[PDB]
Amino acid sequence: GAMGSMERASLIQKAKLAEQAERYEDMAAFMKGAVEKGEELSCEERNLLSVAYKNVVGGQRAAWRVLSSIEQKSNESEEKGPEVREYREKVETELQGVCDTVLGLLDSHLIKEAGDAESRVFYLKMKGDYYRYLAEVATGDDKKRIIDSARSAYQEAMDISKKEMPPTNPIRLGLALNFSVFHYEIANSPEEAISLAKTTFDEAMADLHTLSEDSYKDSTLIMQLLRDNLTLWT
Amino acid sequence: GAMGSMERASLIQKAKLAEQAERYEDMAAFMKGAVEKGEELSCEERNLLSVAYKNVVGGQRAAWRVLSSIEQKSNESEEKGPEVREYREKVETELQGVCDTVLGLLDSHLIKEAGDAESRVFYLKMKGDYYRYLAEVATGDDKKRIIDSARSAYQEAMDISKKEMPPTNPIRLGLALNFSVFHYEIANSPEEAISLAKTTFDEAMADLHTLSEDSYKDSTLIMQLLRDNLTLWT
Amino acid sequence: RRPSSWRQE
Amino acid sequence: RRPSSWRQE
Ligand SMILES: *Cc1ccc(-n2ccnc2)c(Cl)c1
Ligand SMILES: *Cc1ccc(-n2ccnc2)c(Cl)c1
Ligand SMILES: [Ca+2]
Ligand SMILES: [Ca+2]
Ligand SMILES: [Ca+2]
Ligand SMILES: [Ca+2]
Ligand SMILES: [Ca+2]
Ligand SMILES: [Ca+2]
Ligand SMILES: [Ca+2]
Ligand SMILES: [Ca+2]
Ligand SMILES: [Cl-]
Ligand SMILES: [Cl-]
Repeated sequence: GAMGSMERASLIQKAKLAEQAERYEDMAAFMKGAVEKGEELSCEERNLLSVAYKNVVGGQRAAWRVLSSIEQKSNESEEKGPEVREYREKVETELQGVCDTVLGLLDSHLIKEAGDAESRVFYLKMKGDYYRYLAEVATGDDKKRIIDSARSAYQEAMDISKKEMPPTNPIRLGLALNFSVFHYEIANSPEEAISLAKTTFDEAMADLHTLSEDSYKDSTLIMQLLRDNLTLWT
Repeated sequence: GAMGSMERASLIQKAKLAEQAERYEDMAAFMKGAVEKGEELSCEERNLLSVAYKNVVGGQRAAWRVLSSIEQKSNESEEKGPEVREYREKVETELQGVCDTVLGLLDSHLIKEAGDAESRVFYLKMKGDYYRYLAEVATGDDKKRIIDSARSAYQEAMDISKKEMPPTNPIRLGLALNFSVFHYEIANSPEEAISLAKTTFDEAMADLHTLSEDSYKDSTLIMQLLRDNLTLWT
Repeated sequence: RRPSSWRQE
Repeated sequence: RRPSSWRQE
């Protein structure tokens, strides 16, 4: 499968080199190859998979937003022909393909083999995120279903995280941050977004006293993102 | 040729949209399609071609330098196996392919149809630049010939620029800047680099009085790059 | 105006 | 340490 002939450990090593070189497309292709070896991923390997695809899809989303804004201004205007729409559609189809690829890795077979809370929550958060990126560009018959798929993945991850992880766990925090962004941006539920961000921040605050200095730094960095959104939204 | 079915004007329009979206790979593919329509390029179109490929190859060169540095440190060290070399070679072969593509557009048939000094100097400068990027990674039997090909293209462009353009012309300035970098970095001729940068700066200084405010701004910006190199080198 | 989702330090 | 070649404003 392009990477089928490369050793798992060599794909992991090359994904780390690609990260250092800021070659995120290559990094994602190496990590897809590693997942397709069929073994579960370690904590560090899950992080490499997520960093790779978030950077690839992040560049696509930024480009889609530039193009979408030009297309909307063109629809306010001298008719420039079909090119702005065509090129926005090109970038959109590419973005959808990357999201479908990640969702396919999660469904075949990362989630079903993930039994520990840390891995299962991590993958379900990714599933919510990539359906959220699909929802950002969705306009047709399936838009509500894409939004519900994001909601359902985030909700399952939240339910496990609240039962199995402390309120300062960084994955639990990042999940709550992203589900709160889903509520605000995608589900048109700003009050739910604000409530979730506040409750997550406050419950983490109350558990910081249990942490080492390094864990404190990890948790407080994500708490600051929650507070930055609360400042933006209130 | 992937872009063979798209109108020339639509490829140009999409290259401008890709620039705004920072999608430089797409921008270069659109501009390759436009060149392959067979017509000469206007000033603005030459700029789009150069911006597109310089950004694509610039990302490749930055990644190659990160990887080359890791490989050299590995050769000082615990043996990590072939992966760092293999991945540096992958990025290098990609970079070579992009340089070969640009050189191929210049040879088929942009340079031979370019009769005005501004177009011919622009294309010969590009030819020198992309052989220079080949020389940065070259190690084998053809390395001297790659360096000579860069030198020869830059020299022809210099000869035309000195006969046909004022000493403040931005293309003449950028050409001299890049040939001076060639001398310093590639040809091991730092004194030639310093002399060329100084003479170019001084002759431009003396011709600024002829310029409008906007042309003055264009020329002085490039003169500052010459002065930045002189400060680094002396 | 766009909010922060999780990102690397 | 690397010098400046031509680049956009
Ligand atoms: C989504 C998410 C949230 C938090 C982390 N993390 C782990 C350790 N520090 C931060 C990751 Cl990797 C991903
Ligand atoms: C290589 C080079 C040098 C100068 C310019 N330029 C034109 C107008 N301002 C700067 C370009 Cl586009 C390319
Ligand atoms: Ca094996
Ligand atoms: Ca579409
Ligand atoms: Ca398992
Ligand atoms: Ca636990
Ligand atoms: Ca036509
Ligand atoms: Ca090679
Ligand atoms: Ca001609
Ligand atoms: Ca002239
Ligand atoms: Cl298109
Ligand atoms: Cl490789």
